[PDB]
Amino acid sequence: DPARSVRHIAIPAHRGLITDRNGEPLAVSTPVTTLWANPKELMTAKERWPQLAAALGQDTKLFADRIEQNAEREFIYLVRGLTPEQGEGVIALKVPGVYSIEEFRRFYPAGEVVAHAVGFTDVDDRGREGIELAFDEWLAGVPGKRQVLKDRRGRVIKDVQVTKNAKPGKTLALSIDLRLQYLAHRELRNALLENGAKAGSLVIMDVKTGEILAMTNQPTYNPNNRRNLQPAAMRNRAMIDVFEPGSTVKPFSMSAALASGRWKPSDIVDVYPGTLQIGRYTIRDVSRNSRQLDLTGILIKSSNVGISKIAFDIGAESIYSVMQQVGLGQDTGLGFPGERVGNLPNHRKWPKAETATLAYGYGLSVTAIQLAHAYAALANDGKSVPLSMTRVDRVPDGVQVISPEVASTVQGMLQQVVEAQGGVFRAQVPGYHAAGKSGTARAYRSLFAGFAPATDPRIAMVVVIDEPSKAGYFGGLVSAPVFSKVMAGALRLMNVPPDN
Ligand SMILES: *C(=O)[C@](C)(CC(=C)O)NC(=O)OC(C)(C)C
Repeated sequence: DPARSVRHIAIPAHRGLITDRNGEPLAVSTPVTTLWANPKELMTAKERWPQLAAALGQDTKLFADRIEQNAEREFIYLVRGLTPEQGEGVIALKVPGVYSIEEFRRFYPAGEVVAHAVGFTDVDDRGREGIELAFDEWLAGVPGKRQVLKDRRGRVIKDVQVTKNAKPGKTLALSIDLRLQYLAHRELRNALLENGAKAGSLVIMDVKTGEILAMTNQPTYNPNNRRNLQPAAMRNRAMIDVFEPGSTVKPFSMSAALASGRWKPSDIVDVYPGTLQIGRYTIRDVSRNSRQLDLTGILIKSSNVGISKIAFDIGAESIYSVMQQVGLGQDTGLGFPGERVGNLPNHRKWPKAETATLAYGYGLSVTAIQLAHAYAALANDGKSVPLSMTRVDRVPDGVQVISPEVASTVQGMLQQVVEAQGGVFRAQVPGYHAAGKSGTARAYRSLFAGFAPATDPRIAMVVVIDEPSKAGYFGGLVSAPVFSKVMAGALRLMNVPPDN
């Protein structure tokens, strides 16, 4: 057993600050006090152990058994993450082999409000979830190195040389606007309990820059106190969970129709008697007191029969292509942990049943992020700007995925869906023209997807509410009023001029 030893040891680096887009702190590394011990030294001072046990709130017997069972080790933790006062209280006992060191611990000042986006670090300040993990290399910095001389008990007797200084991690500014994030968090929360709903997500996106301005989910958790949390509570559902978008994808079906050369908005479809058999299967409308509807009316009344007949005429392939081009069932490139691509199925032959289901948004699966990104492209005159979770100063070129005229026509139809008699009037945003589409999917999921202001769009938004429990479960009743409140608040905070 050696009389001395020499060891190159790590100098930990200070982890980078995560901020919102305006520099509001979301994740900050602050010094906590850690007490550790060298048992080989403790073993020389047993009369001090009970005083030490007491100061640590430990039973004297269990503490003594712990030191005895570790008699051959040079390192154990006593307690991690005290205040300096708490440290100095123990250090005042002057117990041999007991030492304090300051180490960095993440604090999350907004806690539950941004937990799913920001994620968290382990006790070693390593990014283990969300942005903390996705940008770990950026935030972590580079540990330094130094050479210590240790005596026969592994006690540090000299600092010989520093070979490398630590390099701190880098500041990261998210795209999130904490002001919009708090507004969404609170409104989605108020909505959940108003409808006795299980779970929900809300996404707000900048249609010009591709930036995620808000991303909230219920349920949530306090990342500063992760003791006894539900595993459900930690899911970033907006990126992690996939659902059938139902009627919210009808604007893409319609984009394919207006692009085909075969359809204009004042064209007519006969949807009487509100059902359509195709062999074994029957397509069914919620409301079944219509015969002739124009394409705008097909959206206002959300007629499954109407969108299905259009889809038969233009063919599923045209609709599939629009949905693929606006990013449905495609990688976002965000690289967020557990992030889902979902499923936009393909066929060589599209039979009539698959053709109809695709057109009204059954048999495909998307994330809330994806559905928001598609509404952003439609709102941005058919140009998709690539998605960002980080502040965008230099906006990359977007890709024209829907012709500008077709996008402009579908925008106007979606404004009528909100503004017209029989429309989703609860989605109306006071002072503004707004546009979007309600959806309901299967126990129900309640959807609203929209953008505003209609005259020069700035913001796309998706509200998803899981299993509302009141007699009203339609997207137009459950999700639309949340869209209204949050869209109103977000446009005021962003100083967007009233267009109505
Ligand atoms: C759209 O979401 C559709 C396809 C039509 C609509 C009500 O907006 N959803 C639908 O038909 O929902 C149920 C009634 C659950 C089938």
